[PDB]
Order: sequence, then structure tokens, then C-alpha cells
Amino acid sequence: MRSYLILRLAGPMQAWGQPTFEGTRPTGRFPTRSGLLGLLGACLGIQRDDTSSLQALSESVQFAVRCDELILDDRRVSVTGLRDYHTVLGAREDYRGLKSHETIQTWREYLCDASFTVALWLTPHATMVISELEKAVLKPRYTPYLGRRSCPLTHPLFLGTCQASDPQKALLNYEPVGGDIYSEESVTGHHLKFTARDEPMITLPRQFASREWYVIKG
Amino acid sequence: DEIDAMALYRAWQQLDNGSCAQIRRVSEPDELRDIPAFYRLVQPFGWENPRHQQALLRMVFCLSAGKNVIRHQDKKSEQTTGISLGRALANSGRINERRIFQLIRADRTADMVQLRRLLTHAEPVLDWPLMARMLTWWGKRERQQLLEDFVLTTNKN
Amino acid sequence: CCGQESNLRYTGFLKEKFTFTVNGLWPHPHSPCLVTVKVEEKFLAFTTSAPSWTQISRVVVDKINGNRVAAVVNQFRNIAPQSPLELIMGGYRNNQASILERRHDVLMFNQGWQQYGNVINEIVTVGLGYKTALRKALYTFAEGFGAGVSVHETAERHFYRQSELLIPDVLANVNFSQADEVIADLRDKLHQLCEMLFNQSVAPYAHHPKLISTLALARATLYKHLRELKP
Amino acid sequence: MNLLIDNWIPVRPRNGGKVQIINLQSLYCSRDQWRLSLPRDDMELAALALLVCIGQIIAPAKDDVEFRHRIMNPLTEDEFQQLIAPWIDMFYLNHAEHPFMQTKGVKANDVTPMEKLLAGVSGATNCAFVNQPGQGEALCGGCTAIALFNQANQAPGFGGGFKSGLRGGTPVTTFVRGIDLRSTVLLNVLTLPRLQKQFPNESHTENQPTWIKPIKSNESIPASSIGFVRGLFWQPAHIELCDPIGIGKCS
Amino acid sequence: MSNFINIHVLISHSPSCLNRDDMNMQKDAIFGGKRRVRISSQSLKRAMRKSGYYAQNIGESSLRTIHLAQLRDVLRQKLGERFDQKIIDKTLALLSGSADAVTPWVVGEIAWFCEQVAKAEADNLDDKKLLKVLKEDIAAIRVNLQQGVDIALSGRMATSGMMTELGKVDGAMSIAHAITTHQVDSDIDWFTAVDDLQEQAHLGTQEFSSGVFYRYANINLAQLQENLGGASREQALEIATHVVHMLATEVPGAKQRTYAAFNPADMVMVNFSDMPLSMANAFEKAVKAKDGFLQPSIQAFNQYWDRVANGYGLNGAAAQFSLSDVDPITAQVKQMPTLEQLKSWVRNNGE
Repeated sequence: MRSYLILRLAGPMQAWGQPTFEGTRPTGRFPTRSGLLGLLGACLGIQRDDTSSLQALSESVQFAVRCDELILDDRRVSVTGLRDYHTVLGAREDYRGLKSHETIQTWREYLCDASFTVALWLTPHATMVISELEKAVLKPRYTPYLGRRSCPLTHPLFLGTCQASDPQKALLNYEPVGGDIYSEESVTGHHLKFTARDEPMITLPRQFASREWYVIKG
Repeated sequence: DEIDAMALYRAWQQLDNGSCAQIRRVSEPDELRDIPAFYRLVQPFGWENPRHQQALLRMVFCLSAGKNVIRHQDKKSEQTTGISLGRALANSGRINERRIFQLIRADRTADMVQLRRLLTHAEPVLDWPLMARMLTWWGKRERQQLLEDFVLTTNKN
Repeated sequence: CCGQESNLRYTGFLKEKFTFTVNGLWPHPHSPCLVTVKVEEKFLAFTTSAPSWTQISRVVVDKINGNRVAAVVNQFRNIAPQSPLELIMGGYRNNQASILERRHDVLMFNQGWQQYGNVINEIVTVGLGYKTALRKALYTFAEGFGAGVSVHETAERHFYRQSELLIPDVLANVNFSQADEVIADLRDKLHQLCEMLFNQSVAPYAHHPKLISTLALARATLYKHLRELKP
Repeated sequence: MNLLIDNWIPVRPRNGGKVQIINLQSLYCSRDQWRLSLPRDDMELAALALLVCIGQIIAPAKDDVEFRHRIMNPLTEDEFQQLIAPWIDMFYLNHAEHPFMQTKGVKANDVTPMEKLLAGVSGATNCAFVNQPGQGEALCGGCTAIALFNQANQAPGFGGGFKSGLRGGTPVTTFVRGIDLRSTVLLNVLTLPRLQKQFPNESHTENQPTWIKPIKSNESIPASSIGFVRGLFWQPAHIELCDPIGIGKCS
Repeated sequence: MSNFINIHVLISHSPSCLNRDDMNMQKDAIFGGKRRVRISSQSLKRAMRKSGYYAQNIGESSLRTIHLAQLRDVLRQKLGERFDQKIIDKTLALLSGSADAVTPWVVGEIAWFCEQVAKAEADNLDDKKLLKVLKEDIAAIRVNLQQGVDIALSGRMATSGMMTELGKVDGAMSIAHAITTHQVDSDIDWFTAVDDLQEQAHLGTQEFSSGVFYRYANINLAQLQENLGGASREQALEIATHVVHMLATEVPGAKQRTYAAFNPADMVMVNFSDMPLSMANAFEKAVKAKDGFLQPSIQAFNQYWDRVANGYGLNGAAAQFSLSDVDPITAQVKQMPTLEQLKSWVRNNGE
């Protein structure tokens, strides 16, 4: 009934934001919508001030994310967290001028042994088509990464492409299956939702608005 | 499937003095393979199965410290296992902590030599099948557990 | 700030230093209040970077040392003694004028929360109990009565992160009426969490015998603390 | 007597000697190595089969990982109690309304001897001549459950109007064998994915035991509509054990 | 002609401490369920950018200067729909006191200045006072216009004076955290401080370890060319060459005066791709030692490549330079006796 594009987000370390105006840079347990939009937006060659392309992309695309657990040599590997004491010396003191601090400090969280499988699709009001997306994921223009520019990918961004009615049902054709799924689209059997602040308000640079995931447990 | 430890123990206890004498002369576990009496000793206990050879070589080697150097004692009905090697070594009052230190840091072969010296010196009282399992695996985990048991015992006792 | 349009907008302001003093404690009805007789009354404020479930007992449970939840919540406790609770909680953690951390949560509790406060306090103190077990043990590893390296805080972080998955779920979905077994289970999973974290933390140093000694001692104090957490 | 809770399982140590009678928890949660011990191999096969069925409804693995894992490591008692909890009220030999593999309220002119559940001791004209008597005098709770199961599975039916089992009459049963009875039982249990690949459980398919939701007389059952619990413990006959006598010896 | 260059490096460090946290404990990471010593993305990148090699081959490049004069035409019809030519030419003349492409951060910052100039025109603000208000920003951008290649490759300095959103310049090169291919046994040094006037003690501790690190980096050629004013692929490949050299030789400076882990890398592989990929999963299952950690690590790398390369679509010229003579890799990956030869190979797009 509906065509789906299937991506795979996996690497050694991963960082997906949470609300902060401070130096601690938190991470949640699975990719943010602002994050995914940023990733796609990055494969596509979309400069930061191109509010039009940003909006186009945002209103076109919708995501459902599945959390894959790692099995190594047949032992299960939970996803763990990491805190990095990250300093900067010569950091700017004001948004204008050349005076700098001697040293400033930030703490940045990363996810370890995290691997995700994402399914995306087009909305009724789309300005784009899926094979633009596919074409980009296969040949990105800007460097792609999992959260921060220091987190490469260990697997190609493109996993596959299929069709079905559910995002769930679409995800069922790509292993490993059994993970929890967080979808923008409701699934009849499941009533649980997960509050977030993923939505980037394009009209207002670097600000985000509340939204809710639909939770389909495995 | 698993190696009978108690059988081997009693076997070693009832061995004729000449054979025991012949086995007591190895200075290194693999030398047991140069000795007829050894193969005769371990034949009933699955020597012919490659899986159990290394294991058996260690067991016998430690036993080869003397005919009654390793005194076996049954565990108490209450507790889940009996006395561990480390604990017994500590209980003897004759073994110095640094000995265990250098033991768990020793290369292959050398560790077994050292261990046998410690056993002759201590004449430990312990749950033999337990020690036998330990020798069956004998890796980092086991060496470490040895030193830990030693330390905590020596601490309380 | 809004991203919205409005006829009038403000671009700056004027401030100047001003001092006074309000002797006594004003019974503000929006915040809980910790009470400690050495008497000292003080409003609750985020002090550490620990998870929110560590503050839950101070937010929903009355205790006459003791504790006094906000007037709002106890009004709701009287008015609707048959209703579940969905409670908004928030605040800052600061170093003078500097924001170190911002916190906002929406805790959930099924019906039994108004009367069965002791169960909630049980859960929380159990969690913190296991936490201090791990911390005490790894501190022992660090210092002695020493490994030379502190590992306990990192391990505390790991612990806390997994606790995030464990404890709130319990508080939000437990039947307080009969809650002994859910609690028992929590205790077990926390127990093995502390074991795992202890080992994971001392693991990289236990190749050296001298460290294995102190490690063994540490492990001793760990299991002492852990066994005392079993009623 | 309750198969999940009480002691019925006749075993002797893999290596050992004197027979003793354990409960399922002792089997599932212990590294003790057991082997069945009865004086008949067909009843040991009946037994083993019963245990396998039981385990197949209480504890299928969720994947091969878990499968291997549980074969290598017994359960904890709590895990077990949690697993058997929802099933206990289905495995009571003597029960008020749902007796194990029996049918409440059976109309029969006379009492059938216990021997008729013991496949082979009688049933042919030369049995009174070649066989020792008294074997069906008085049976354990276990010998009885086990016989009941064997009669509804591998043995031939009593005759006239006594329907045979689901696999037809006298099927051959084949099991994989392990080191102990424990690992054996576990080794013949289908993992959850294989289990639901073989039986997709619908609202359309009845998955209740025969002694809880009875087969209707002269019903025509689509084979497809039978659920793995209902079928593994299928009982095609109307049997009902008489009231037990006192203490004594399983004949 | 692929867009991304991938650089993989295996380098072994003798006992040291190249990177630590707020508690003076070596930096950490869990991978494959086991702990690996880490050297941060930051640390290593800084190692590169502040190096002398970088200074001479990036900070002193020919393309390092952006001449505003040659950018008049392109600027004006990239800004014509927002500003009149008067305001533009005035601005450019203020900044400075033939070309058809222009770096976006240039266009952005120029735009901001323009806006300010118009803003000042409306109030008939004196030019002298105008300059007196934005002296700083002028100095800033005059600096940044002298450091073209640097900004193109690494990005803006942490204090740059960039104002716009197009001024948020990402580095063309992305540098990953470096982790060890194996689980590490960390050591702890116990030291004292002898008081030459009372030698008749109080001990302090420093943690340290040795290890085989996997460094990974990628270079976005297109982005490089774009942020150099449309420079050719050959030039971008030149820059790439320099980055390869550095990732193979430059080492962070921490505690190197007392632990001196001055080691060169033992394996350097460059690999062209449409999608940049790290080979870190070669070591997801942590290397076990067998006559060292180095050989087994290298072997794990090679065999990972063999196993997944084509399937992951790393079809693109690929070459490998390595000191250790372990079992070679797929026939399609060209071997290199010298780093310099690998470099030259990269410089000419991989043949």
C-alpha cells in the first residue's frame, strides 16, 4: 500500500540530543527526529540557511526507528553510555570579537554499541519523492554521521526499500527483528506513547518543540 | 563426559610404590607422557579422549607431589562446596602470599611446577574434586580466584 | 524566543542591587520541604546530578527528622483518594548564576499512592541502598582501609543509567496494595547490576597480583553491603 | 496430585543407584543428572513424552541462543515458579471439575480394571497364560498419569467405540536424547518461533485442554483448529479414575 | 570519480598516556562489550592542526589567500537581490581598503557586513564612526581571509569572529575517536618526589597503558573544493594527501615528555568511496593477542575488508601501505612500499 525506505544507523559511538543550553551535552537511547532530519538533510546538500529546503524535507518525510541489540559470539550486548570530558582552549568569549577564554569545559554523552534500523516514508503534503532520498543516501553530498561529526558509520546508510501498510510490517523484512519501535505513525494494536522534544522549529534556528512517539514494544 | 576426580584420587592412593616412584620423577607435566606407569594410571579415566588429556596431565602432576600430600576431605552437608585450594594453602600456615603472587603470574608449565612445590610444602586439606575442576579449566579467572581465596582466608584466619 | 509575532517586544531592562531579609519560613504551596532537627526547614532543591527517582520520596511522601510535600499535592491527596497521580516536577541545578543542569519530569503513579507512601519510600531507599553499596565497595578498591585509581564515580554513572530503566517503571506500574514481589525482583536485578559493575570496573587492573589483593578485600565489603540489603 | 508441583517423576541418578521420586522443579532447576527408571520401556517413553509436552507449553525458548543457554544452565527456582504459575490448575490428577486427562461424570455399568491401561499385560487371548498377574492391582499417582497419557497417545485404543489418538493408532515416537533427563526434555522442545511457525494461534483455534473444554459428541473438528496445547494433551476417550485407596505399593 | 576519501590507520603505542579526563585517568570507551582505551577526536585533530607539518603544508598554501578584488562580479550578482551595488562596492572597499565562484562563508560574512553598511547609510552615520564601531569584525575577517585552506580543511577556529550562519564552517575532514583494537590491561605507576634536603614518603599515582589504535578519518572532496572557491579536484587531492601523511605520523602531545610514545603507524590504507565508512567493526569482536596485538589487529583488518568491502559498496580505488608482512589483502587493493608512494597514488586520484 505504501512505499518505505529503510536505513541502518550503526557505529562505535552515537549521540542523539536532548534539551540543553548548558555545557553538558546529553544523549537519549535512540535517534531524534531533528537528528534524522539532519542526517537526511546532510546527505542532501542542504546548507543551514536554506530554510526552504529544510522545511520541504521536514514536511515531506516521517520516521519509525527500531532499536537493534547486539549479539556477539552468541552473547547479548546491552547498549551502554559514555561521558566525555571535552575541553576547548581558545574558545570565543563573545559572539562578536576575538577575545577568548583560556579554557572552557563541556561534558558530552555518547551511546556505545548502539545499532538502529530506521524506516522512512512520504506524507500526503510531500514536496519530495522517495528516490531523491534513496539517491542521496547512496551518494551523499555532505559527510553523514551518527549525531556528532566524530561518529562514523560502520555500515552503509542504505539498507533497503520495500512496501506495506505498517511501518512495523515494513521493518519486519529486515533483521534483526524483535526490537522496540518508535513510530510517528500509530499502529492499531498499541496505545503507548513517548514524549520528546525532537521537532526542529525551522522558523526559529536551533530551537525545538515537543512531540510524541508511538511505542510498539517487541 | 566429565572426568572422575575421586576415582583418580583413590587410584593414586592405592598405587604400588614403584609406579608412584616412577611418576614422582617428572619435573614437568608433559614428561608424564614419557612414563608407562602414567598411561596405566590414567587409562581408565578417559586418557584416550583427547579432550581430557591436558586436564589429566595437571591432575596427576599435582598428585605427583606425594602419595598423601593432598589430603582430601568431604565438604560439610550444609555448604555448597568444600575447601578451596587457596583457602587450604592459607590454612596450612606454611605458604607465603608472595608465592601465590608469583604463581598466578607464571608462564605455562612453570605455574604447575610452582604449584606442585606449594603442595608438597603445605600438605593441604581440601575438596579434591573441586581442585580438579579448577585444574580442568585453569585460566585467568581461576588463578585470580585462587589468590582471592588465599587473601580473604589469611585475612580472617 | 517564541518564534511568534507580537505588537510590542522588549529589548533590555534595568536592574540594581537590593537587599533585605525574610526571617522565618514562608509556607509556599508549590514546593516540598525537608525538615531536620539538629530545627531546620528548607525547600527542596536539586543538589546533585542523580536521576529524578531519587527525589521522588521527598516529593510524594509525608513524614513527621521528616518531610512535607507541597500543599497542592496533599490537597489532591485528600480530595481525590481514588485517583492516580500524574505529577509535574522541575527545577534547576546551579553554580551561582550559572546553570549546570535543567530538570523537568512528569512522574506517574497508579491509585495507591496517597496512602501507601511507605512503599514508595521503600523502593527509593532500596535503589539508593544498592547505589551506595557499589560506591562504598569501589571506594574501598580505590583507597583501602589502594589501587591508585578512582573508578567509583564512572561506575555510579553506569548504575544510574540502568536504574533509569528499572525503578521509575516500577513506581509507575506497581500495585501498591500487594507490592512485595515486584520490589523483591527489583532488589535482585539491582544486586546483579552491582556485581556486574564492580567486576567491569576493577577488570582492567586485576592482571597485577598486588591489585588482586585489594580487589578481593573490596569485593568482600561489597558482598557484605549487598547481603545486608536482603530483609 | 499435581504434575507441576508434587513429586511424581521416577528417576535414578545417571550414574547412581537407588531410585527416588522427584518433582518437576527438582528436575528443571538442578544440575543433578537424572535418568528415568521404571520397569518398562514403553512407560519410560510415555513418561518422557509427558515431560516434553509439559515443557513445550510452559517454557519454549525465544531463540536458539536461549535454547542452548538453558540446556547448559538450569533455571532458578523463581524463574520456574513464574513459568509454571499459569498452568497449575490444569494438571490436577484428582480435581473437582477438571481432572487431568479425564472426563467428569462418566456413565459406566461396571468398573474397568487398572490393567487395561497397561498396554500388553492383557488384551490378547494368550495373556493370562504368559503374563504374571496382579500388575494392575494398585498404581502410583505417577504410574497412573503416565499410563493415562500412554493410552491416549501411543497405545491402541480399547476397541469398539474408543477413538484413538490424534496421530492415528500406534504411532512411532522419536525423541532426541541428551546427557540427563533434563537436557533431554529440553532438547525436544520447539523454540517459540518454530512453535508458532508450526501452529499460528488464532481466536479461531481452541487452545484449551480436552478436560477443560470438552470435545462435543460427534463434532466434526477441523484439524487446523486445534491448538498446540489442546493437541499435545489430546484425550480421545471418556475416562474417569475411581476414588483412590490408601497407602501401599505401586504394583 | 568518487566524492569521499577514507583513511584507516593502525598505530601501536608503547607504554603511555596520550589522553586523559578530569580525574587524570586515561580516556575510555566500550565497544563490543569490552573496554578499549580511547584517544579523543578532539585530541587527535588538534594534534594535526597545531603541528608544524600542517603549518607548512596547509597554513602556508598558495590557495590560502582570498582576494576580494577578484570576487567583485560574482559577489555582486549573488547579492544583487538583497543590496544595491553601491552598498556592496562600498563594503568591499571598506574590507580591502576575475573569478566566478565564491566560498559560502565569504558570501555570508560579506552579506552581514553589507547589511551593517546599509543600516549605517540609513542613519547617515559617518564612515569614520562606522569603522570605529566594527574595527574588531574587520580585523577578524581580514584574518580569516588569509587562512583559506586551513578553514576549508579543519573549519573555523574556536575564536574566529564569524557572525553569520554560513559562517559556521564545518571541516572538510571528519576525525573519529580512536579506540584500541583489543581489550586493555591498564597499568598504574607509583611515583614519589625526593626532597634533596630531607631524603629521610608520599606516593602519587599515574595510570598508563600501551595499545594498538585504529584511527579513522574521511575527507569530503566536494566540500573542500567548494569551500576553496571552486578549486579543482587535483588540488583537493593534494590537501587530502597531506591529511593522510598527518594521520599516519602525528601523535598527541600529552605526557609525551615523560612517556615518549613517539610511534609511527604500522598500517595506512586509503580507500575511495561514495559513502564514507569506518572499519571499526573489524574489532567489534576484540582482538586477542598472538605474538603481539599488532599483527592480529592488521590481520583482522584485512579480513574484515575481504569479508564486507564489496557488499558494503566500497567499490573504489584502494591502496594499502604497511610495514608488517602479514597475509595480504584482496588482489584489487594495491600494495605500497612507501608512504610517499601511497600519497602520490592519492594525489593522482588512485591509479
